[PDB]
Parts: sequence; C-alpha cells; structure tokens
Amino acid sequence: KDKTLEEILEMMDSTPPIIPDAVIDYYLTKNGFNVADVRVKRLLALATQKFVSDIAKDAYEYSRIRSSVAVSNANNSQARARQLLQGQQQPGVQQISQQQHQQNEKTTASKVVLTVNDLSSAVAEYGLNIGRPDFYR
Amino acid sequence: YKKIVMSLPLNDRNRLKMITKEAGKRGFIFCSVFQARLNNIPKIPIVTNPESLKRVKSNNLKTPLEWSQDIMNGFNVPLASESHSLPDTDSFYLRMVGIAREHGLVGTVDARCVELISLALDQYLKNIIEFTIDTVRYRRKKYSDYSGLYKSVSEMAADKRDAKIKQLDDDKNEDECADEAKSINNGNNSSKDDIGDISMSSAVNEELHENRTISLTNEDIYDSLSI
Amino acid sequence: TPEEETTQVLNGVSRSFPLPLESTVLSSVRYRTKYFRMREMFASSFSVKPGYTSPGYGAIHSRVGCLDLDRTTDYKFRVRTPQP
Amino acid sequence: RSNRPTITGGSAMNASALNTPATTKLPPYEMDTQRVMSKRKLRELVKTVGIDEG
Amino acid sequence: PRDVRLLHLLLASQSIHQYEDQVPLQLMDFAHRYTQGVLKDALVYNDYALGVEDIRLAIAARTQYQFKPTAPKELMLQLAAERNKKALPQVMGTWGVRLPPEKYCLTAKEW
Amino acid sequence: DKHKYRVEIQQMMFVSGEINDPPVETTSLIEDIVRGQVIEILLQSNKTAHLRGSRSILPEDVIFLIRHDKAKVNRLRTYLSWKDKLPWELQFMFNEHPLEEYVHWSDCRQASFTFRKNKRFKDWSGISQLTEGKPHDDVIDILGFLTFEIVCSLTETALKIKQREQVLQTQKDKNPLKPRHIEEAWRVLQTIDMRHRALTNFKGGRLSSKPIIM
Repeated sequence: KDKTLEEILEMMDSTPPIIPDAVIDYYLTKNGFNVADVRVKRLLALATQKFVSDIAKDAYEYSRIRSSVAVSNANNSQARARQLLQGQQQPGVQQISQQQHQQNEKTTASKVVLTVNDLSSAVAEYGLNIGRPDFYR
Repeated sequence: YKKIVMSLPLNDRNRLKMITKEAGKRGFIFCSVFQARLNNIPKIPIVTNPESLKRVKSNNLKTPLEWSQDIMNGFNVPLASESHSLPDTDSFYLRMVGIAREHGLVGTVDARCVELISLALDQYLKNIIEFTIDTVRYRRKKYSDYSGLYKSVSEMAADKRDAKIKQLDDDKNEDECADEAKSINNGNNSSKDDIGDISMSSAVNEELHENRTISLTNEDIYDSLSI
Repeated sequence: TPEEETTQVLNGVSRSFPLPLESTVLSSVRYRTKYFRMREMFASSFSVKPGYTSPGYGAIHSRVGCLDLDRTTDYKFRVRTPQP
Repeated sequence: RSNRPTITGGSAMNASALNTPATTKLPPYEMDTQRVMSKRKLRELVKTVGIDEG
Repeated sequence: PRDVRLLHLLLASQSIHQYEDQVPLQLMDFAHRYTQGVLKDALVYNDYALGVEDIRLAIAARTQYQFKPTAPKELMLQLAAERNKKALPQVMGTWGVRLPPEKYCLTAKEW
Repeated sequence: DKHKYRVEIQQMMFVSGEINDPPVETTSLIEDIVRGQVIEILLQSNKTAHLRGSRSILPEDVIFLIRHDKAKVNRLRTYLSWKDKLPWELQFMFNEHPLEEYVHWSDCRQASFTFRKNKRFKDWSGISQLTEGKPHDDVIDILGFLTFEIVCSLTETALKIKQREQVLQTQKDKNPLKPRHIEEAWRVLQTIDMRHRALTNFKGGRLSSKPIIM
C-alpha cells in the first residue's frame, strides 16, 4: 500500500534525514513561512536529498557512458576475470599480460570526475542550460 | 589617460579596428514612439518592383484594392474575447488572411494550417488548464499505481500563473492576467460595463418639461446607461 | 606614442552604441482591433476637406501604411497624409 | 444559383432563355445546425481536461 | 583574455569602475550561450528556406519571451486607463490604518 | 514515401486491444510517429556515442536513452534471452569484479517490425542518412523492439482515451481509432514529468526540451 503522508511524518519522527535542522531553518527564514513542526522540516530535507540524489545519479550515468574505459570495463569484466583467475601462482604467468598492461595503466589511473561538461548535460535533461564555453579567446 | 596598462595589451589589429567605429553604421530607428506607431498602423502591400509585378500578375493575384478589403475583413472578425467561445474555421481563415496581408503575403492561406492552429490552441490551453487543475487538488488515484468538486477562480489562474510562469506567451495576455485579473471586493464585476459610475447611486431624470427641451449632461449618462 | 593611441582607443569606445536588429513591440490584438474599428467608424463618418488629396486607400479612409511587397524586413515605411 | 427577381434575372439582356445554363442541379445548402452546435467550447475543453475519473 | 579586458573597457565606458572578478566571466558565459542558441536556430531557419535576415528571424524568435519588451508605454497607458476608470472607494475618516476583512489577512490560518 | 509498414502496424495493433480493421489514416499517422521516433532515437544515440569516440553505436548506447524505465529494460533483457551488464550499473563503478484464436493471438505477437531483414527498414527509417559509421551489430533488434513497444503503448492509451471520450459523449447529451485519438494519445504520452520540470518553474522562460521516447 502506498504510504500516506501521516505515516511518512510518523516515520520522520524517528529517522531524521541528512540535511540537519538549521539548514532547513535558514532556507525557511530566507523564504518566509516560519513553521514550527519538525516533521515538515524533515520532509523537505528528505525531498531535497532525494532530488539531488537523482541529479547526481544521472550525472554518474552520463559520466560512465561518455568514457571508453568504463564501457570497455563493463564489456570485458568477466573476460578479464578469466585472466585474473588464470593468474595463479608463478608457474602460469607467461601466457597472460598481453593486454593487461594497457588497461592496467588505463583503469587504475582513471578516477571518476564530476565535471561541469557532465553535470550541464545531466541537468539539461532536467530543464536547465548551463552553457560554459571551453575557451575564451 | 590612465588606462595605459589595460588598453595596450590589446593587439594591433584590435586597436586599429577600434579607432574607427562611430555612430552612423545603421539605417535603423530607435524612437520608441515611432516604433509603437509602426506597430500600431495597418499596412497594405504595394508593388513597384517590375519582376515582382509580373510575378504577382501571372498567379492571378489582384491589385491592392482587394488586399485593403482583406485587411478590413480580417480586422472585422468577432475576435474571441467578445464571443466567449473558441473560434471556428471561417474566423481563423479571415483573421489569418488579414494578418498575411499585413505582413506582405499576397498569396493564399492553406486549409490545413487552420486545423494545425486549432490543435495548437487545443494543446496550449490544455497545458495551462491542466497545470492549474493539479494545484487546487492532489488527485490521489492519479499520479499513483496503488474531495468534491472545485471551480477554478481568477486568483488561482494568477497563482499558478507564477508558480509555473513558463507556460505563457509573455505578451499582453499575461500582463493583463497579472495586472487586472485580481479584483478587490468592491469591484462590481457582474455589471454592464457602465454601472460602476458615481451618478448611478444618486433617481432617473424625467422628460420634456420645457419648450426647447435642452437637457443637462447628467441626464445624457442616464440615457446611455439604458443601452 | 601610446598616449595618442590610448586616447583614440577611448574615443572609439566612446562612440560605439549598439541597437538591436529585431525588437518586438509589446502590444495587443484587442486594443489594435478596437483602435482600428473606432478609427474606421469615425473616419467613414466625417469628411476630409482636402487641399488636393485625401488619405487612405479602398475602404480604409485613414492613415494607412505603405509596406512594399518586397523589403518586409525594413524598419520604416511611408504613410498616407492629405497633401494640398 | 440565381435569386435576383428583376427583369433580365440579373443578366445583361432580358431574353432569359439564352442567359440560362442548359443542365443544372440543386445548389448546396445545410439544415439548422443547432443540435450539433455548441454555444460554449471552452467548457468542453475543460471537460476533456478535467473529468471525474473517480 | 582579450574579452575580459574588452569587457573592462565596456564596463568603464558606461561608468562602472567598481565590480567583482567573475562579472566579465558571467557576461562571457552569457554571450556564449546566447550566440550559440541564436546560431543553432539560424542554421535551422537556413536549412528551411547563412545570411543576416536569417539571424534576424532567429533573434526575433526569442526576443518575444525573455528580454525587456520594446515601447511598452502605450500598452501600459491603455491598461492604466482600464484601471483608472473606477473612481476611488470611500476611505475611513478616523485618521489611522484600516485593515482588510479578517479572511483577507494573514492571521486566520493554521499549521 | 510512406505507407510501407501498414500490415505490420495492424498486426501490432491487434495485440494491444481489438482491431476492427483500422483505417488508412490511423496506420499512416502511427507510421509517421514511429518514423519520427526512430530518427530522434538515432540522433540522440549518435550524439551520445560520438562523444565517447566511436561512430559504431553500441547496444547499450540505445538502452541509455530508456535507462529510467527499469521494468522496460528488464523486458528488453528478457527479450534478449531467446537468441539461441550495463555500463552505468552499481557493480560496474569499481575496477575489478569477481567470478481457438489464442494461437492467432500468439502469432501476431511473433510478428515484428524488422524481424525478417533490415532491407526496407534501412531505407525507410534512413539508417545510413544520419549515422556516421556502421552501427549494425544489435541496434536493429533494439530498434525493432522499441517500435513494437511504441505501437503497443500508443494504441493502448488511444483505446483508453477513445473509451473515455465515448463515456464523455454519452454523458454530455444525457469502434475504430481516428487521427484525433492518436494525436491526443501522443499528447498524453509526450507530457514532461514533474521531476523533469522542477528546476524551471518559478523562473519565466520558454522550456525547450527533447521528444520523449517510449
């Protein structure tokens, strides 16, 4: 059964969200509308947290598609797990490492960077247009 | 003067360009009274160019005596504020041919773009009405996969005119919906466009107690109140 | 010398003013049609008393624009005025 | 279609047999579209937007 | 950059001598997005029928909904004349401040 | 031209609801809607795959455009299970991984859009017109499954709004699908979600967006 709002506030009575009370209080008194219920503050905290979880997750999808290293790791995942499983004790190393070195300097030197040219497309899905040029001439 | 540190690292081509600009590059207008005048006046297309004259004479399109009548007949349509109903095909056609004669198009308006305009108005007003409807109410059965009857007021179509402000033409219509749609409680809305005068509180004047029967201007407004 | 170059650069920047190529005048349908209708009634009502000519074209009888068939992207045009 | 009732039937001359087409038929017309015509259309537009739907 | 100091000269040409640092950066990142959208819509309008009248169509398409409208004084005068038909209501004569009725005030409300 | 896929559109209409021999105009409108949707899918997928640096459109690159509908991509994964690992998933962040007419109802479901060969599909939809490379490894099978889902969902909502317009008509005074039913089904299926609008609601500017694919 889909949860009614009173059940959600009764659960927010026990489990507070990530964004604490005073941040919600500052954004309240910045936008007017002074409210004295702590459960409405926790509900708006959970709503903002869920919305930015969705935006940052869509940024994660846009940053894992737009790199060849990630799609090649997803393609050759168990194919290189075969090579790792055949990477036994030292008799049995000479028949491997024909492909291990290049993706070794690719996959271990690649960290996932939340980028402006990634988030701008992840929120251009959501209605924005964050146009930052790449040089200024 | 004092901008030697800044006006010097501009390159030589840029500075040789920017010691040449002036006023008198254009052929534009900038007097806003004159811009409003040219947006107000009705204009008819004329011909002076000979190639376009033989191009408009070949396709049996007429002289400007017909396009001026088409301007007048496209203006004389009972536009949709007066009729209180969405317009029909003949009204659409006459208004669009009058507008196309205003812009210069002396050809013929197609018969499918009128139905396209009809479906455009359909989806435009359906978007506006739907995002006014789902704000006075939370439809629990909708927006889900497992009270009574409300009428939308003008204050609500001003209140969700701003919570979702992207949905409008941003022309005159939104300006009047923001400016004049909200009425104070002494507004006298259910009226006949004239009964909010001050003299309709102070006594109908009677008639013809005089040999020359010249009357006063406080009686002329009672005379025009009846119509 | 950089001094005359700097003063003429500042003379160049002090003379450049931009206009917009396309500006959409904020107006209405209804006030335009009602202006036209009232002007048509009171233009058909009275006379002109010309010196030599009256303004207007067929069934306008007022100040009417003279936009050409070409040059529809022009910013100004002629109007009609009673010439003596 | 010729509804002029004057002599010559709205024609240059009064022969009335020489100025009339040979084979004719009935003109197009329509009955009273009152039942199929709705005075208000915007109420129908809000009707197709806002239905009960439970 | 050339346009940071060109924006310095533009800001100084209109007598703006105090500003922050990221203000010409914001002006450049506005102008980039505006010119990119205008040229993309103009490439569409040139595939339809580049040239200057194409740019005029592409900047008249978006003048109609974002920037400051042109010569709005006569529409505002018409609108003022529609509002200034009604004569003024009767005021209190007890030399103070009178409130609206109680339902039209922000007091009889609940959380 | 047009009207190439009329019988197959009718076959896919039969699986959703009743068929009652739909007219030329409904099949033509569904054909033009699907021909537009395929071009938009190929344009968005080619734009996504070129920036990776590979003109060959991968099979996961078109599942990227429908990544929100988890039930539909689970349906695609079960549909790819009779031919006898997504890059954006939770496991694939980290670098290393461990080790009597019922038969007539069924045969219409086996009838597909591009099941036979991609000969009429390639010059009808124009695969070579906008793709810079050679995408055909499994892009045609997904581009058949997506059009089957598009036609199924489109005629489902067109049937439901035809029924609701029928009850509205019989309540106002007191069989086939038309172009207006398909157009209002399109308007129902092309409304942007509320979460994909939230960040432009108080600021007033005309929302430019993309055509939502089913």
